[PDB]
Formats: sequence, C-alpha cells, structure tokens
Amino acid sequence: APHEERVGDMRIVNITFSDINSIKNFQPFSQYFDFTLTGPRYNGNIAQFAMIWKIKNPPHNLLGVFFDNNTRDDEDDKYTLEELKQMGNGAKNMYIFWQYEQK
Amino acid sequence: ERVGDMRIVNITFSDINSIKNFQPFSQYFDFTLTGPRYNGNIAQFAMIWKIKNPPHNLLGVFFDNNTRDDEDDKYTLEELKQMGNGAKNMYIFWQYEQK
Amino acid sequence: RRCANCDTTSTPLWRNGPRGPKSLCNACGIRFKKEE
Amino acid sequence: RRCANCDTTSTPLWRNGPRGPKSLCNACGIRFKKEERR
Ligand SMILES: [Zn+2]
Ligand SMILES: [Zn+2]
Repeated sequence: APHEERVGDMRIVNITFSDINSIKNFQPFSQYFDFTLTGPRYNGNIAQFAMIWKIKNPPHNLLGVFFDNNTRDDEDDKYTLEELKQMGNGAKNMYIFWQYEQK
Repeated sequence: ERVGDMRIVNITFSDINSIKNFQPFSQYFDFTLTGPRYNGNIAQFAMIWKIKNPPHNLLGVFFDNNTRDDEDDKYTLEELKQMGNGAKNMYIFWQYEQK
Repeated sequence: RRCANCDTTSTPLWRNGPRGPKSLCNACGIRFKKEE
Repeated sequence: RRCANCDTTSTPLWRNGPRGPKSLCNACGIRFKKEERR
C-alpha cells in the first residue's frame, strides 16, 4: 500500500504471478486478457478480451497492462510502458501484470 | 529466412565501422565490445550478451522487439533464431570476406 | 477456423470483418473496429 | 570516468550501478539491471 506509485489520480498496481497461466484464473481481470497473443498488451477501452495492443520495447517479465476505466490511443508498437503510465485518461487504477523471475 | 512470424535478415558489411551509419542499428550496437553480442531486450546499446561459440565473421545479432533470456556464452546463433519471442525481425550482422 | 487477416486458428472470440462474419480473430477484429 | 566493475574507459553510455549514477559502463550497467530483476 504505502510503496505503490500514483500518476495523478491513477494508482499503479504491480501484481506478480508465477506465469501467464496463473492469470487465466484471476477474476475479475482474466476476462480482459487475450491469452493467445505474444508479447504484453494493453487495452484501449473496457471490453472483454480488450488487451490486444502491443506495448513497445517492453521490459522483461511484463505480461500486460489493464486500465480499469475510460479510453486512450490504441496502437501497436507505439507506446512504451512509461508512456502508458501517463495515458490513464481518467482510469483510477492501472494494473500491470508481471511474471516472477526466480532469483 | 523466417522463424514463425520473425524474419531472419542476414546483412553483410564492409567492416564493423560501417554499422555506425545504419539506423537504427547504430543505437543498439556497442562498438567497444569484443566478440559478437545479442540483445535480450530493447534498450540503448543493448547488444551486449555474448553469443556462444560464434561462427567466424559474425558481428552481432539484433532482435527488433520483445525480450528473451539474456546470458553470456549460453546461446549459439542457431538457438537465438528460436528466441525471437515476438520480435518481427532478427538482424544478423556479418563481416564480409574475400575467401 | 482461420483469421482472414493474420491466419491464426486460436482466438478467444471470432469477430466480424469486411470479408464476412466471424472472419477475424479477436485482435484483428478489434483493430478492424478501430479503423472504421 | 571509469567503470567501477570492469575499469574500462570506453563505453557508449555510462549507466547506473551500486556505487552511484553513471558508475558502470554500458555493458556492466545492463548486466547490473539484469541482476536486479525480481
Ligand atoms: Zn487475426
Ligand atoms: Zn563495466
């Protein structure tokens, strides 16, 4: 809670999973993923399977980005994760899904 | 020539310095390093991981997008061709020879 | 079934496209919705 | 400037390290960033 970052009114939630298969069972967010795609995606709006837009130059272990509210620019290979953090456009939470890297 | 959706682009150069004129290869190649390198992700001058047992005249490998396991002296060129993990182009840089 | 644009056989939802109903995979059909 | 880890004087980009900002060469700074991944 105290270590979590915010961008404006938007809270950045970094949730870590063992693997992408674990996210299939994660209600209520699994419904927004498209689990057939390669490389992490973000959603341009709220709709089922909406997370299809390809994040540009992603860091290791990033699995996807879900904005819980509003809409934004929807383009493949244009926005880095850092740009996306400025693109909430009224979303109150930006959920960023990470794969655990065993140290 | 293609692994999945990823194109395998072999490019042969007059010398390693010629890569300095090439966009965008020049912003990912680390010219201070000995031996051919590959990148595990997109970052500034990210081609730093040593390719294992590299063929003669190989200068480097650049994956245009996404991420992959990044270790020194672990993956051969042939292993790396299977490790695009979403990259649309794998550029393989070669020094020409006259034989 | 195969996506008329990208040729995948795996998608969580077949979508309508300019060629016919359910002819696009989920991603391609969302891209199509975007471009008119 | 010199790399705290490999002592090189020659790099295209000086990168963050344990000893401070701009304290590692480009290669060492990328290895370091890889090491800190959790
Ligand atoms: Zn498709
Ligand atoms: Zn160094």
